[PDB]
Amino acid sequence: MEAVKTFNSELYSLNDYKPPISKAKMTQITKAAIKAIKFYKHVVQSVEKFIQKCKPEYKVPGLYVIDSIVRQSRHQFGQEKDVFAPRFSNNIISTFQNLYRCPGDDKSKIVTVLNLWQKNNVFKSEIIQPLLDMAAALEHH
Amino acid sequence: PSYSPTSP
Repeated sequence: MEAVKTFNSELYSLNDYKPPISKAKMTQITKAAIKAIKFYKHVVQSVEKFIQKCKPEYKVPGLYVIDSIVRQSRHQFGQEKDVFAPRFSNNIISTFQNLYRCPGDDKSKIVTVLNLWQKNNVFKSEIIQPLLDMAAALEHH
Repeated sequence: PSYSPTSP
């Protein structure tokens, strides 16, 4: 799993840093994911696995990994050619259920990303709206 | 310098 293993290493290395995660570290993780593009399904799986299992403090950094990977891929391969956003979209409800287990004050950070994704057409609005609704529902509960 | 979703 050479390319995937090197990606898993970069992803897991988040556990060795206290958030906020640096630009430099996010770039390293992102470059590893792009290099492993042949195995993009496995990369998406590893990110989702990480988000599912990580400590609450790493939920938002896990989302920043998705954002960073998706935006780099769109830049590098073309917006319509990017394989990562459509693949991340498949289990995105599950993913955000897990992300919303973050500390209370980190919920706003998730919404900021969602609003940027909508604004910049990173993901389809149809996909984004239930994710935003989920934020709001937890705010009332 | 920490990662931000707003920056290129």
